[PDB]
Amino acid sequence: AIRKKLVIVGDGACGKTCLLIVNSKDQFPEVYVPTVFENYVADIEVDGKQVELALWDTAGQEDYDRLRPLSYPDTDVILMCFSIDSPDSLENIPEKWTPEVKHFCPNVPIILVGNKKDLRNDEHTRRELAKMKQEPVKPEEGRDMANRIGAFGYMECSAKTKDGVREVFEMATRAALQA
Ligand SMILES: Nc1nc2c(ncn2[C@@H]2O[C@H](COP(=O)(O)OP(=O)(O)NP(=O)(O)O)[C@@H](O)[C@H]2O)c(=O)[nH]1
Ligand SMILES: [Mg+2]
Repeated sequence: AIRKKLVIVGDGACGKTCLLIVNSKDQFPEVYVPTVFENYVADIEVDGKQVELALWDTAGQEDYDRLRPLSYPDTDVILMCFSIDSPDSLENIPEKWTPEVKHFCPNVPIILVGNKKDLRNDEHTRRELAKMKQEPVKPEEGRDMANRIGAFGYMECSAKTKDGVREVFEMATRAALQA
């Protein structure tokens, strides 16, 4: 089998851990974990080839900035996430995540991922953003950002409903197999 390393980054609470858990496991017990601390491996088939994808979770909060790069050596693909319910998390894609990952992971493909897609039409989310004169991120804004930062692609998913989650990891595998 082909061995590749994936790292997931993005703003605190944008859904990174949930995304890794829902693709990897068949039962999600009630423990909250800031980062996956066991060795999660995605077994994915791409055009008749078996890829083993080691999934490396990272902490989004800034107090973890000094230790985060320990996760970066020898990465084959990056999942760079924001939350569709958070315009602020999208703004931090070009301002923080892109220069960090480009420094520590030169020439490594980035898949830009809009998480929490289920919240785009959620009434509570709409109201909480509306009170501050904001709204959920639109798909064209994700596309434009992926173009701006030089990402290999833009995808949307929901760890809650599972929509789009297989596709994210299958596309990450395809990107990782290019170099
Ligand atoms: N509605 C909805 N909520 C989600 C989704 N994914 C995660 N959440 C919720 O968002 C919160 C943050 O999730 P989590 O995976 O812990 O975020 P994180 O990006 O790993 N945070 P950190 O960077 O601090 O480790 C949790 O309450 C979780 O239930 C999703 O697709 N939809
Ligand atoms: Mg986490």
